[PDB]
Amino acid sequence: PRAPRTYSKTYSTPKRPYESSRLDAELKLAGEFGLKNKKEIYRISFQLSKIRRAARDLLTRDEKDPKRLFEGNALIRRLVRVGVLSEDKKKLDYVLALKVEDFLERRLQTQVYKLGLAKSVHHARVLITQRHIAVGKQIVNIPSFMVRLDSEKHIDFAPTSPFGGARPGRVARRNAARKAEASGE
Amino acid sequence: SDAVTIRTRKVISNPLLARKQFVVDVLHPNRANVSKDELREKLAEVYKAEKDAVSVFGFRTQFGGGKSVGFGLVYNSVAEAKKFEPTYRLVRYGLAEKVEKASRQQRKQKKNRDKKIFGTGKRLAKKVARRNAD
Amino acid sequence: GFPMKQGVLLPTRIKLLLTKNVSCYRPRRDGERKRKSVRGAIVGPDLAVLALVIVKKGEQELEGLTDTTVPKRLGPKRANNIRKFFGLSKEDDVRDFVIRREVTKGEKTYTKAPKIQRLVTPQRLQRKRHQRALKVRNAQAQREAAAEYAQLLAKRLSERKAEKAEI
Amino acid sequence: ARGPKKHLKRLAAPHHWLLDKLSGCYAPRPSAGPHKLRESLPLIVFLRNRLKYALNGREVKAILMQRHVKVDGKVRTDTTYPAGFMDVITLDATNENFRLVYDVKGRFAVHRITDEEASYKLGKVKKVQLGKKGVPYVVTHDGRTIRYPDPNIKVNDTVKIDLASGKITDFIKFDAGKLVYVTGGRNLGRIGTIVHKERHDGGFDLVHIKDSLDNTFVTRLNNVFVIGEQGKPYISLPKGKGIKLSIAEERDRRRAQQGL
RNA sequence: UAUCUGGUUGAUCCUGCCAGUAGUCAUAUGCUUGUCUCAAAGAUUAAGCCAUGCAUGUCUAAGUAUAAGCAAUUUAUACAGUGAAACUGCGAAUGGCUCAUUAAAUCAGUUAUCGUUUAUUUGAUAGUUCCUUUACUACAUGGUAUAACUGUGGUAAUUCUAGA
RNA sequence: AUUCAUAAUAACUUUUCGAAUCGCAUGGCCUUGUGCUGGCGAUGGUUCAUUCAAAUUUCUGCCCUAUCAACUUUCGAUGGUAGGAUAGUGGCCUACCAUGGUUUCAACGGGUAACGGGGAAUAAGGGUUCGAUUCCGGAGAGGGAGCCUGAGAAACGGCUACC
Ligand SMILES: [Mg+2]
Ligand SMILES: [Mg+2]
Ligand SMILES: [Mg+2]
Ligand SMILES: [Mg+2]
Ligand SMILES: [Mg+2]
Ligand SMILES: [Mg+2]
Ligand SMILES: [Mg+2]
Ligand SMILES: [Mg+2]
Ligand SMILES: [Mg+2]
Ligand SMILES: [Mg+2]
Ligand SMILES: [Mg+2]
Ligand SMILES: [Mg+2]
Ligand SMILES: [Mg+2]
Ligand SMILES: [Mg+2]
Ligand SMILES: [Mg+2]
Ligand SMILES: [Mg+2]
Ligand SMILES: [Mg+2]
Ligand SMILES: [Mg+2]
Ligand SMILES: [Mg+2]
Ligand SMILES: [Mg+2]
Ligand SMILES: [Mg+2]
Ligand SMILES: [Mg+2]
Repeated sequence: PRAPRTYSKTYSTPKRPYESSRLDAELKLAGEFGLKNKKEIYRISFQLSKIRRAARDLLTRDEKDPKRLFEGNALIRRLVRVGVLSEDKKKLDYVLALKVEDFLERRLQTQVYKLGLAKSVHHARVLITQRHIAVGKQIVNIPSFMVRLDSEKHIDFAPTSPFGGARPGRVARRNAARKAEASGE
Repeated sequence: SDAVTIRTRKVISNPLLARKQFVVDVLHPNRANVSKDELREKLAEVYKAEKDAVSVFGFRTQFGGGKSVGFGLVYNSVAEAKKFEPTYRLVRYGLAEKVEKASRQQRKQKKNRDKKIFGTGKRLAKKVARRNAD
Repeated sequence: GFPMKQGVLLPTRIKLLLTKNVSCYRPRRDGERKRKSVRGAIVGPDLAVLALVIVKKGEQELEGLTDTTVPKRLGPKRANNIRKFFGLSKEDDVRDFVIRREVTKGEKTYTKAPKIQRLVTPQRLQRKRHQRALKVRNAQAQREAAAEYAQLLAKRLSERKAEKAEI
Repeated sequence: ARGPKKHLKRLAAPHHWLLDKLSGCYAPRPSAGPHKLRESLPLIVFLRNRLKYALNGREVKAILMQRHVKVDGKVRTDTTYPAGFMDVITLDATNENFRLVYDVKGRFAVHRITDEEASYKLGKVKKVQLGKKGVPYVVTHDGRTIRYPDPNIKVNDTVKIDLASGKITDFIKFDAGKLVYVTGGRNLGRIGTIVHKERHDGGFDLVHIKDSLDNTFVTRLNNVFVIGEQGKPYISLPKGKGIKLSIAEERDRRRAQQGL
């Protein structure tokens, strides 16, 4: 006896398991964005499915419907806040047209790579997982973080990272110790 | 030195429990989990009462390090601290002693054994001794 | 070991539903009854011990029955019980006659005595006068509240009769 | 079954207490008292969850046992005491006075009053009847039995109770145009004036109420509580005054006063 | 997230199912298993059977203290502190478990009690107590009868109890 | 809406209640008697309200089955009168009386690997399947029945009996 904790699945798997077109398009997304799974693509497609469904029944409602206005503005605000939907094209007809590439563009792994700072998406991910990037003053080690368009200018190297300062790194320290051992004092 | 810069937010005076209560957020860069003792002393000077009458608890440190957030209580004197603080926190501060009591199972078993005796039972012991002796 | 029960005019053992306020049974819950086996009242070879009470003394003094006397464990506790125990009067001071027992702990011989129950005290009389005065003053407050309501009804009646009779 | 229930499972408590889903299997079960269970606010919920003076029930009991809190001028050491609508809560320490009035979201609000306001409450007349010895009396919404009421007082009227002496100071009838407060249903917390009252003999009289901005709503008479004349309430209303903003305009003022 | 593909023929188009396909807070099982958070879990078959231990007791300034209890106590030679036991009072009808019964039955929403009971809470409430008053009974306060306890026991054994 | 609230009269009763209780402080007064008054609480108690309820109760709604078409009515089925019983209504029971009551708009019976609901899974829409199980209601404590104490149990970490 206690209130159940709520949980949800964040992905769906596709309908036909083996479509060469979908398999190629998914692998191209994984390669271009440095993803680990097809589940990473599936999770985005699942998020589009919920967003597109919500926008869909809102558009079924006529204009100036209080619910269509209120919820449609909140959905537009959130997607504009996260950068998936442009600052213009602020409409439900335009949130209906959003793609998986729009969401993958806003991952921290992509943004760490595109703001210099990583020289690769795979480099960006390992730097992220290894606690080298702080989105603000907060270290973020999740590559799917959804930078929200106000944090872009705050993304930088973690202050407690050897790429940020205050420590030259564990392996560099051991190697410098060996050199001191061989050389002297 | 390393800029501990303790500060207290959401300060509320609670005359009902003769204390002040607040959140304690602690900036400790290049440091980890400063302490409860030195937080208590520093809160003792900033609120100028005593170390004894200052209680701190909570203090989860932020992911990535360099900051911890907890809760603080400053009482208006030691005696009301000992009146309202929980026993476990007073034992944490050395202000009390962890009372010597038996295990929970041992107490329950002793209670269920003493349910079988009616009265003081020394009459039962006397009769049992005499019956076995003679 | 089954005890005899008075009123069972039988020499054998019988089960009975025993209740509150009967022998051979101590109830454990409220209104709880148990069936128990009780030896009958008729004495016979089936027994193991008889309890007997000496109603008339004999010609010889028994070694441990009658030669001895057991000190009374407790003295009186109620005021009039002390009065009839020491035979003083209906009206007297019973505090002087309270049995005080002396307890020694090596050096300190301290005396303890019962608390007299139903003792007439100024606290008791003050409580009596308070309850009486509360009853009288509540009755007066009721009477004055009724009177105030009555004059209010009379004024309202005068208002309504004049308004309806003239308009 | 077999007798009265003593526990209140969390998720079965009144929603307006705003208790968290997790951190507990149970909720404070209000004691028997002046207000109904679902319509009450236990003292532990008020002292701990709303006023934050206590971190847990043990501190709530510690506060109450020193006789700081008082509901309608009496100490009420009970932890689950069922304080309700228009109850006056006094804390002699902090010199604070509260009246339990719902905000416009149908929840008891932390509403502060002065000492002069805390000197009295209002009661809705639940019944008028002759008692023994033919003595008339009224029964209010908080269970108060008040002897010798004014004869003009009927059911659904409101009385002003001295709260030092259990005495009526004055009263308000139930008529169109009088300010009322919604104490139940889905319009709970709204304030407006009676437009008219439709009878429905045999069941459920209804009341038509419009607020300041001419928004009308219909509520059962059981939920309607008279609180004053046109304007000028006899109680100090909470912030909002029962206007019931829409969510769009609610959001508009959120973004207005959050951006200075 | 309004999608179908394989299989009857020499080939064809149909009917038509078989097969595949995707989910399942949907169970089991196989292989495998590094991290964090969350956390279901003897329902189904057997409301089958259970060793053992625990799960219901509770005392405030404020019912009863002569423990032959400890501290010794605030005039404190009636008591006064703490206080086992045992009376007294309250609780044990809540909780927790399970789903066997049960098909207008349970139950859901909605009614009624002008057809009833209701400890507790809260509010209010009690000058009248005189057999037949021209037969008033301590009210500065009625009475005995019991527990714990003393002591003597019975039974292999029980949360058994007896006699004084 | 009442034979309601309440009040009145004549009586009635194995006569109910109407403080023989407890803590703290111990103020005021005059025929200074250890006299008269006196506070803040505790616990009790009648009755009425209230709160918590409880019991009963109105309408509509439940899966498969006709290889279940008639069912209930002897030992109440359906209604009436009176009584008894109950906390109270009521065939709840009893006496007398009447012959009713349901049903192809599926009665009655049989099955359920049926507790009911809030809900869950899947799903374009409509639907289909599930819900022993965190909340609500109900039932039970091996199976039956019966009862004590209690405001409240037909109680099972209460009792009695049978199996
Ligand atoms: Mg239960
Ligand atoms: Mg097929
Ligand atoms: Mg780790
Ligand atoms: Mg089982
Ligand atoms: Mg289970
Ligand atoms: Mg248990
Ligand atoms: Mg009980
Ligand atoms: Mg459990
Ligand atoms: Mg279980
Ligand atoms: Mg009770
Ligand atoms: Mg008491
Ligand atoms: Mg009849
Ligand atoms: Mg009848
Ligand atoms: Mg079943
Ligand atoms: Mg179900
Ligand atoms: Mg179910
Ligand atoms: Mg089952
Ligand atoms: Mg049961
Ligand atoms: Mg079993
Ligand atoms: Mg039973
Ligand atoms: Mg059991
Ligand atoms: Mg039980």
